[PDB]
Amino acid sequence: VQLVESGGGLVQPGGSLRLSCAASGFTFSSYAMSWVRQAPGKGLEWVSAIIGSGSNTYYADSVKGRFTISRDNAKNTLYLQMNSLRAEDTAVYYCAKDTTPRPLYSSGWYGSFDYWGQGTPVSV
Amino acid sequence: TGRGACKGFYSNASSDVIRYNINFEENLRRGTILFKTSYGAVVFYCTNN
Amino acid sequence: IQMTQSPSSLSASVGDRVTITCQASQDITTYLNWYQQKPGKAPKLLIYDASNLETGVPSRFSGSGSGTDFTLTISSLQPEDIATYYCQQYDNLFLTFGGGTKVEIK
Ligand SMILES: *[C@@H]1O[C@H](CO)[C@@H](O[C@@H]2O[C@H](CO)[C@@H](O[C@@H]3O[C@H](CO)[C@@H](O)[C@H](O)[C@@H]3O)[C@H](O)[C@H]2NC(C)=O)[C@H](O)[C@H]1NC(C)=O
Ligand SMILES: *[C@@H]1O[C@H](CO)[C@@H](O)[C@H](O)[C@H]1NC(C)=O
Ligand SMILES: *[C@@H]1O[C@H](CO)[C@@H](O)[C@H](O)[C@H]1NC(C)=O
Repeated sequence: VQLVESGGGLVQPGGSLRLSCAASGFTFSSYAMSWVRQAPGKGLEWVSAIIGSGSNTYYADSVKGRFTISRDNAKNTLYLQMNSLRAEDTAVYYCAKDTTPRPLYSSGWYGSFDYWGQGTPVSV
Repeated sequence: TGRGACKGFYSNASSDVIRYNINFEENLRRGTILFKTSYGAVVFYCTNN
Repeated sequence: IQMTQSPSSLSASVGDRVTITCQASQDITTYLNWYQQKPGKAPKLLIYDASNLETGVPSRFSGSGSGTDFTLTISSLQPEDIATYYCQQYDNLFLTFGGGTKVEIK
């Protein structure tokens, strides 16, 4: 169980960036996953989530149509794509991970998480 | 991590089996063995009483 | 589905039986959990499904609740407790992180 990311720092407003996350040391295929960000001095706003297979992909409405999240289970990675960035996205990303082992051929309730990344600061 | 000084070739890889070599006809009648779990502590011991 | 959390902030001596509550504006009925967030570091689940704690948590933490009202308390405070307690329900896939509560030493 080890979670790291890639592609942090600073981005110009309204740009584009290929944010990344990688995971290792656990049964990846059977667990769901999510994006959450800790903007300075406020809450852990929920960016997105992906169910184990990858067919079901969800967003909030500050997140809908602006970003593209994707899983690649064969090399154990979590891609993320930025479009139409605002100043309010200045935060730090932990790619979080679900505790419930759903089969690869199923889909359903995510929501309980046990491990997070290291925290990638992104400002824009 | 915690292993004595490895002599010869060695690696930091995550092993899967730990082995203990014991003397000729020797027996651990005189001690216990301690494990750790993600859900508590476990210990192995043997007695007739 | 929106959360409220109290007390928003608090400073207490090291050893007090601190108590914290969450609200969900709907009858969640069990689906709520709490986390410990170290400022400047990573969070960590404390208790889930209201009443039942994760295997890597001492029984010094506890909490319960059913309906809209929920709680998460500690039997005693310890010097490593300078962090932020968060809660979050999983009744709706559109989820809502909680209002957040902070604890300080005195
Ligand atoms: C094997 O690797 C694990 C990580 O996969 C190492 O885990 C670390 O184990 C120690 C106890 O041996 C933990 O306890 C203490 O935690 C505080 C946390 O602030 C730390 O400051 C102390 O120095 C002490 O380590 C520790 O939480 C845990 N994690 C880390 C990141 O150190 C483990 O030490 C490795 N070694 C062995 C011999 O198993
Ligand atoms: C194991 O890791 C430690 C890290 O400090 C390093 O000193 C040592 O050379 C490493 N050995 C191998 C075989 O990778
Ligand atoms: C147990 O074994 C010891 C020798 O190891 C023996 O002396 C003793 O009588 C045995 N029985 C009990 C009940 O201790």
